[PDB]
Amino acid sequence: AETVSFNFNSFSEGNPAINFQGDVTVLSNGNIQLTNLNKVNSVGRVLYAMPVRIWSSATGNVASFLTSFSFEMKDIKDYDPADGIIFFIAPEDTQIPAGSIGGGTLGVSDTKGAGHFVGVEFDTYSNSEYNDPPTDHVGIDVNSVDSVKTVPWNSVSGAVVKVTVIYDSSTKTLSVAVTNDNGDITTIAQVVDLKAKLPERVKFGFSASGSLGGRQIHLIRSWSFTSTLITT
Amino acid sequence: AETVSFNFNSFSEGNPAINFQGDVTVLSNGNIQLTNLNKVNSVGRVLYAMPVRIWSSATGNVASFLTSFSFEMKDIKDYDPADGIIFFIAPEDTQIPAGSIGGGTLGVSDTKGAGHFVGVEFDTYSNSEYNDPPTDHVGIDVNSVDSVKTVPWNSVSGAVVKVTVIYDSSTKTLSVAVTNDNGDITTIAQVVDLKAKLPERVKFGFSASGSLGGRQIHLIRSWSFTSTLITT
Amino acid sequence: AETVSFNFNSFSEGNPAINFQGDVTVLSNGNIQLTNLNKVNSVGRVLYAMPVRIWSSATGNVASFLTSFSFEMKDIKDYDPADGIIFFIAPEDTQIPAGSIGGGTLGVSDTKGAGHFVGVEFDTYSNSEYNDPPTDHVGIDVNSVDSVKTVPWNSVSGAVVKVTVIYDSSTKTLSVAVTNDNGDITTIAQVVDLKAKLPERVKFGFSASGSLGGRQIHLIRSWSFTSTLITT
Amino acid sequence: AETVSFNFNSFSEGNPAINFQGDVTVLSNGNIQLTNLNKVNSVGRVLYAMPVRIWSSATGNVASFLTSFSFEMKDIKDYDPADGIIFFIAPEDTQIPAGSIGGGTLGVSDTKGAGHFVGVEFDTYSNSEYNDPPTDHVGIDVNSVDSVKTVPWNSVSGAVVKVTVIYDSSTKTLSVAVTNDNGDITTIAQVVDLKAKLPERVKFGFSASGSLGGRQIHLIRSWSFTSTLITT
Ligand SMILES: [O-]S(O)(O)c1ccc(-c2c3nc(c(-c4ccc(S([O-])(O)O)cc4)c4ccc([nH]4)c(-c4ccc(S([O-])(O)O)cc4)c4nc(c(-c5ccc(S([O-])(O)O)cc5)c5ccc2[nH]5)C=C4)C=C3)cc1
Ligand SMILES: [O-]S(O)(O)c1ccc(-c2c3nc(c(-c4ccc(S([O-])(O)O)cc4)c4ccc([nH]4)c(-c4ccc(S([O-])(O)O)cc4)c4nc(c(-c5ccc(S([O-])(O)O)cc5)c5ccc2[nH]5)C=C4)C=C3)cc1
Ligand SMILES: [O-]S(O)(O)c1ccc(-c2c3nc(c(-c4ccc(S([O-])(O)O)cc4)c4ccc([nH]4)c(-c4ccc(S([O-])(O)O)cc4)c4nc(c(-c5ccc(S([O-])(O)O)cc5)c5ccc2[nH]5)C=C4)C=C3)cc1
Ligand SMILES: [O-]S(O)(O)c1ccc(-c2c3nc(c(-c4ccc(S([O-])(O)O)cc4)c4ccc([nH]4)c(-c4ccc(S([O-])(O)O)cc4)c4nc(c(-c5ccc(S([O-])(O)O)cc5)c5ccc2[nH]5)C=C4)C=C3)cc1
Ligand SMILES: [O-]S(O)(O)c1ccc(-c2c3nc(c(-c4ccc(S([O-])(O)O)cc4)c4ccc([nH]4)c(-c4ccc(S([O-])(O)O)cc4)c4nc(c(-c5ccc(S([O-])(O)O)cc5)c5ccc2[nH]5)C=C4)C=C3)cc1
Ligand SMILES: [O-]S(O)(O)c1ccc(-c2c3nc(c(-c4ccc(S([O-])(O)O)cc4)c4ccc([nH]4)c(-c4ccc(S([O-])(O)O)cc4)c4nc(c(-c5ccc(S([O-])(O)O)cc5)c5ccc2[nH]5)C=C4)C=C3)cc1
Ligand SMILES: [O-]S(O)(O)c1ccc(-c2c3nc(c(-c4ccc(S([O-])(O)O)cc4)c4ccc([nH]4)c(-c4ccc(S([O-])(O)O)cc4)c4nc(c(-c5ccc(S([O-])(O)O)cc5)c5ccc2[nH]5)C=C4)C=C3)cc1
Ligand SMILES: [O-]S(O)(O)c1ccc(-c2c3nc(c(-c4ccc(S([O-])(O)O)cc4)c4ccc([nH]4)c(-c4ccc(S([O-])(O)O)cc4)c4nc(c(-c5ccc(S([O-])(O)O)cc5)c5ccc2[nH]5)C=C4)C=C3)cc1
Ligand SMILES: [O-]S(O)(O)c1ccc(-c2c3nc(c(-c4ccc(S([O-])(O)O)cc4)c4ccc([nH]4)c(-c4ccc(S([O-])(O)O)cc4)c4nc(c(-c5ccc(S([O-])(O)O)cc5)c5ccc2[nH]5)C=C4)C=C3)cc1
Ligand SMILES: [Ca+2]
Ligand SMILES: [Ca+2]
Ligand SMILES: [Ca+2]
Ligand SMILES: [Ca+2]
Ligand SMILES: [Mn+2]
Ligand SMILES: [Mn+2]
Ligand SMILES: [Mn+2]
Ligand SMILES: [Mn+2]
Repeated sequence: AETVSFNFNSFSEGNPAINFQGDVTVLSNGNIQLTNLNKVNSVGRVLYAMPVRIWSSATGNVASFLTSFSFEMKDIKDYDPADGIIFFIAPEDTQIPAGSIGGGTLGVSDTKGAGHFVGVEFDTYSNSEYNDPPTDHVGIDVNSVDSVKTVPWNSVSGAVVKVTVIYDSSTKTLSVAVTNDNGDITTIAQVVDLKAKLPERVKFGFSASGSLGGRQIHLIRSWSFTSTLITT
Repeated sequence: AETVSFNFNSFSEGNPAINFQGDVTVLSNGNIQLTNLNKVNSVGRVLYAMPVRIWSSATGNVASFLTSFSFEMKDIKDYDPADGIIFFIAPEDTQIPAGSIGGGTLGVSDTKGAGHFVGVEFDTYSNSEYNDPPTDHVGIDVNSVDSVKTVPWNSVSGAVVKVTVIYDSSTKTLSVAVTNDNGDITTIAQVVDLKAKLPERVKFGFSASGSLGGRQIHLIRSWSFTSTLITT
Repeated sequence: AETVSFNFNSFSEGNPAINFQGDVTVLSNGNIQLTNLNKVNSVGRVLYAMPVRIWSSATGNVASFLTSFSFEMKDIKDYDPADGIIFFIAPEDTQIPAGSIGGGTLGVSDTKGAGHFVGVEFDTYSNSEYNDPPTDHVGIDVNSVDSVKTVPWNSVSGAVVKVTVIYDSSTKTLSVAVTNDNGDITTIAQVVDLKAKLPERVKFGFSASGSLGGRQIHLIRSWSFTSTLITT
Repeated sequence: AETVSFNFNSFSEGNPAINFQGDVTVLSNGNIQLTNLNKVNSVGRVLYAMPVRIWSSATGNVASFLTSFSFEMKDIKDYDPADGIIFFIAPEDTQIPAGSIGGGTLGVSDTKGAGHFVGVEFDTYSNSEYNDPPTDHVGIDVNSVDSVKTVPWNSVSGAVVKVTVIYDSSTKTLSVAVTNDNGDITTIAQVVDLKAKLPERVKFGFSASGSLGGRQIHLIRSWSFTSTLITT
């Protein structure tokens, strides 16, 4: 079968395996910082350089993937914790959205909240403008920052989070599982025909954003991904 | 929230956290061997000692869980590789099924293939008697060794397999992801109202079985489980 | 550490992980055929799409890699068996050399035999023009098809060959091991400062070529590569 | 040519192809356990029964060999992980060294650390007594447990390791490549005139050792070897 599999326990600029779009800054400790704290409307994304072919117009098949990653969002004195991180899939040609300001497009949509991508969001700030549930949540976005489905979650400053994602090729089920510091697990799941929303070749990555009054650190500590596309 | 979480990177008899039913033998290397190679109809199960309350007749809620484990099945000269391992959930009072012989009840059902449990099987031998697909497969059993759903898989002797399982409380979606030695991933998913098939208190574990002509080693190398039941 | 690792047990056009330059044709059986039999001066290469950073101008370090692959070269009635296959490393910008004719540039050099690359060759036809030893050989090329070192080898039509390559980061030692059909092993080794001949970002692949009178099938059946670059 | 080639994916006592010296115990799962956990100064070796003639006093030639193997070292509650495994070559008459105690002779040398053999070690415990680098390492021993060369490595409990070794007949270059669980590869290489340190007929095998305070399980899961001696 056709399989893609990489693994990052640390990061460093110059690695041809990763493309940095935006205010992404790599720390001297192999950690990725997605947003710039001294900017209004900061926006940053990190992408796996090579396009992965998720489905075949020939086979009709759609790949399954098992990806897990860890992150951390520490608060900063006199600032609203926002906007949150986001793990997403987009067309190989994906450009980084327009930086916006009070806004919270998580770096994947326009001022309105539209965009061509599919992703899991770890949102920590409500925006009446995009239907943001009253509090912190994990969502499943499909071409819109107005999550298709959402589940109550709670973000804890300085806490390392572990996230395991599974996608079933057949059942077209995207299933997330958020492991918190204390132990408790948060989970959400949703059907998303990857073959219906995304072109054959897409790209995987993490994106973030901030506002004029909303800022915080967004750290991607590690990432491991594996996808297999049956073809025969 | 109410959360259960344990982790085994090795095993050893005498640990009050685990109950051994059957031909289960713990190796001098912290590995669990489920079946006896010198017996006809061997049968062995390993269970997590404490019952876990998966759902509340009060809350109406159902717990989500994230469990991952690793195993190995090595062949033995002049023998049919069978019957395979099985990760399952049963009523807290679960007794070990009647050993059977040519059979392949995987240690959780009667000669007919019936039984009260829900599990994911890693079957390596077809039995016209239970609708076993032509070849090796991973299935989703619900009170029957005649899998509700199955997906083509391939068992490799002496290979360590990693398995990550996720259950969503709401969507009632059981999602498995099998990682093979070469890298490729196999995934299957199914809806199973845990609150519909199982009593409030159940038990988690791994079971196995062998036949007169079918035998092999069944090793459970490691296991980590975590469930969280929202109650409020 | 920074590690790259992929694995191909079969191939298929359209996979974004591989670039096809030349007369490369993918068979309906997941096998790569490097040259066109009905052409004079056929030339074909297959490359791993992403550039791998072999050394760091910052760390001063150079990655080690373990790559193994298998191939087959079947003869064709009324034709001289040539030119042979070649596993090579080149600057990320590598274009496919000019097709040549009686020649045997193995698809990586000019008419003269010069070129910017480093590779292991599995040559099956002698050319007084490039110092080709009297018979079939395995060589170690460094910017020239006139091998730096060579060892007697014997190519057998329709035989599948297994090749394991190891490169030591420190000792700068490139070590090959050719396993033939009958069992016997052929081995060659050579020091090559990868950091001295190649730019930071290079590409890995297999190349081939044919002549007016020299032609044969060149099949790359499988390929597995892994490189690790220590950085800290 | 003169070629030796065997392959073990499992083991079992009684096989005339293998000699067991020491506390070697074969598990009911085709796995070899090198040391006894309940002994002070345990020592165990496993050898390929037949002597292999590495070089000819006639030809002047030296054989090349390609051997790869896999092992596992799991820790045990309240014990220092030691001493490690070792793949070695010795004179056909090789007796198993004197068991020692606090010591870490890896079962191939005297209390002083001397001995007649050549091997690659996978050491997991430092001994000021033999120049052991601060931490876990892979070394190249030549008649002394005080490695000629060493490279930083990291041993992970319960992890299966794959090791590919290549020896070039001419360049007299012994090249190792350690593949860890996460993917990363560790490599080391050294020149060792086999014809200079060893007699014509030698034996290949794996050895281990433990101490009063240092103990752990040492498992040899598989082994495949092939050597070819050119003679003409
Ligand atoms: O514009 S301003 O003037 O306003 C201005 C704005 C911001 C900054 C800060 C800053 N760090 C702070 C804390 C902090 C402060 C106060 C409290 S408080 O007391 O509670 O208030 C709490 C926490 C803080 C805590 C821990 C760290 N910073 C660690 C760190 C963590 C973990 C490890 S580890 O590995 O050991 O785990 C190692 C290191 C690092 N910090 C850097 C780093 C850097 C250097 C070079 C390079 S580069 O050149 O690129 O290589 C890249 C990155 C910078 C550059 C600027 C900078 N840090 C690298 C590691 C607070 C402010 C300075 C001035
Ligand atoms: O404009 S203003 O004047 O308003 C203004 C706005 C923002 C800032 C701050 C700031 N950090 C703070 C904390 C903080 C302090 C006290 C508490 S409190 O005690 O709770 O109150 C809570 C939080 C804080 C805590 C931890 C960190 N900061 C860490 C850090 C990361 C990762 C790790 S670790 O261990 O995970 O690796 C460890 C530590 C980093 N911070 C940077 C960094 C940076 C430097 C250079 C570059 S570059 O361009 O690349 O050179 C890019 C990025 C900046 C730039 C500005 C900045 N940090 C890099 C790492 C508080 C304020 C200062 C002034
Ligand atoms: O499109 S978006 O919607 O995304 C969007 C994008 C960008 C912006 C902002 C912005 N500034 C903000 C503050 C701000 C306000 C309130 C708070 S808060 O209230 O605390 O929250 C915090 C921060 C803010 C505070 C101070 C300044 N801005 C100062 C400044 C600094 C120093 C001095 S000085 O001299 O006194 O030192 C004087 C003035 C300047 N700002 C510019 C400037 C500019 C002008 C002309 C030209 S040009 O045409 O080239 O000439 C080039 C550049 C722009 C252009 C855009 C822009 N500033 C020039 C000086 C907040 C947002 C808004 C929306
Ligand atoms: O309006 S008022 O304000 O007056 C008002 C009065 C009462 C309530 C409470 C309440 N339960 C409390 C405890 C409690 C918590 C902490 C302490 S503490 O010790 O002080 O801290 C002490 C006591 C508490 C503890 C255990 C239970 N409740 C269990 C239970 C028993 C057994 C098991 S098990 O697993 O063992 O079998 C599992 C769960 C149940 N509770 C219900 C239940 C119910 C739901 C739906 C249906 S139906 O519609 O039919 O579906 C039928 C019944 C209700 C409905 C209302 C209600 N419980 C069903 C099971 C405390 C308050 C709220 C508001
Ligand atoms: O009139 S007002 O508007 O003012 C008003 C009056 C009453 C209420 C409360 C209330 N519960 C409280 C506690 C509480 C919290 C902290 C402490 S403290 O720690 O002491 O502070 C003490 C007590 C509390 C603790 C535990 C429970 N409640 C549990 C419960 C039991 C068992 C389990 S489990 O899982 O363990 O089995 C899990 C959960 C349940 N509670 C319900 C339940 C219910 C839901 C649906 C249906 S229906 O759909 O109709 O069937 C029927 C019944 C209601 C409905 C109203 C209501 N509970 C069902 C289960 C405190 C207030 C709110 C507003
Ligand atoms: O100009 S002339 O008239 O002179 C002239 C010159 C050359 C040819 C031959 C030829 N093949 C021969 C053997 C052969 C015969 C007898 C013996 S004998 O026994 O020694 O006698 C030995 C060898 C031979 C053996 C095996 C193959 N050919 C295999 C093949 C490879 C690998 C596998 S497998 O399974 O291992 O992968 C399976 C099959 C293939 N051959 C093609 C192929 C092709 C087609 C379309 C496209 S495209 O257009 O791109 O679609 C691309 C490529 C062509 C095109 C021309 C051509 N093959 C594709 C696969 C002998 C002659 C004919 C006439
Ligand atoms: O009508 S019929 O059906 O009867 C019929 C009549 C003639 C032909 C042939 C033909 N070439 C042959 C060999 C050949 C094969 C085997 C042997 S054998 O050894 O004897 O067996 C001997 C010879 C042969 C060998 C090498 C070449 N041909 C090379 C060549 C050399 C070197 C290089 S290089 O650069 O790589 O060095 C690259 C390419 C070229 N051939 C042309 C070319 C051409 C293209 C465009 C234009 S134009 O219109 O002006 O644009 C003008 C000319 C034509 C046009 C027709 C034609 N070639 C251009 C380059 C054998 C027959 C086919 C059918
Ligand atoms: O199966 S068959 O029946 O077919 C059959 C097959 C092969 C043989 C031969 C053979 N040697 C020949 C010449 C030869 C003869 C005549 C002329 S002519 O007159 O010129 O024509 C030319 C050449 C020949 C010349 C020189 C040597 N042989 C030298 C030698 C080289 C270099 C030096 S030195 O000092 O210079 O280094 C010293 C000695 C040696 N030969 C051996 C040796 C051996 C012994 C023990 C062990 S072991 O068991 O491992 O201990 C391993 C190997 C064997 C084993 C078989 C064998 N030699 C060891 C050294 C001709 C045939 C006989 C029968
Ligand atoms: O059965 S068959 O009939 O088929 C048959 C086939 C082949 C043979 C021959 C043979 N050697 C010949 C000459 C020769 C003689 C005269 C002229 S002429 O007079 O010019 O015509 C031309 C050529 C010849 C000349 C020199 C040598 N042989 C030298 C040699 C090289 C270098 C030096 S040195 O030290 O000086 O450098 C010293 C000696 C050696 N030969 C061996 C050797 C061997 C031994 C053990 C081992 S092993 O198993 O590994 O131990 C491996 C190899 C064998 C085994 C068979 C064999 N040699 C080792 C060294 C002619 C025939 C006999 C029968
Ligand atoms: Ca938001
Ligand atoms: Ca079965
Ligand atoms: Ca040539
Ligand atoms: Ca030691
Ligand atoms: Mn949202
Ligand atoms: Mn079945
Ligand atoms: Mn050559
Ligand atoms: Mn040592």
